[PDB]
Amino acid sequence: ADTKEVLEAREAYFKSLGGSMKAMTGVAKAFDAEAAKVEAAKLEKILATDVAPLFPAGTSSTDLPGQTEAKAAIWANMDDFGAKGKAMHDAGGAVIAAANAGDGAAFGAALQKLGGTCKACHDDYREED
Ligand code: HEM
Ligand SMILES: [Zn+2]
Ligand SMILES: [Zn+2]
Ligand SMILES: [Zn+2]
Ligand SMILES: [Zn+2]
Ligand SMILES: [Zn+2]
Ligand SMILES: [Zn+2]
Repeated sequence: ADTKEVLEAREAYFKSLGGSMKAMTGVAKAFDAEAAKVEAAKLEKILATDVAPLFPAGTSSTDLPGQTEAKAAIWANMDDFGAKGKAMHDAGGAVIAAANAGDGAAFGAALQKLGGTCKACHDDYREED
């Protein structure tokens, strides 16, 4: 769809994930089941977003330099890109489950995994400007 709005939506989605990731890191080093649960609820809403519509062809950093960090490589590795997003969803579920179960150790560990899923995709698909 309209590059402007799709770029806006795409940026909103990832910024919210980044905020969520920051909040959860703070929670992990001084775990509290109540705080963990409010963060997991927020994450749960974010992951309910379908990102497919957010990456239409013609919106990479090559097409719109400076306007986005989405690498052209994404559109030639859609299956891989999709599998990496799926890994994030699965890791997110482990974090949420640990928050709901009030298990701090499981939360801390699930958090490491979630963080790894962000890096796995960023390493190949995000501009390291
Ligand atoms: C893991 C939960 C995760 C985090 C955290 C995260 C954050 C993040 C931010 C903050 C941005 C910057 C947004 C901005 O413009 O200000 C960003 C950008 C991209 N990401 Fe990411 N991201 C997380 C996970 C993943 C996963 C699993 C994927 C790929 C399957 C992914 C991809 C990207 C891409 C591409 C961008 C650039 C987007 C753009 O500039 O339009 N991220 N991410
Ligand atoms: Zn941005
Ligand atoms: Zn408490
Ligand atoms: Zn208490
Ligand atoms: Zn997703
Ligand atoms: Zn999911
Ligand atoms: Zn990263």
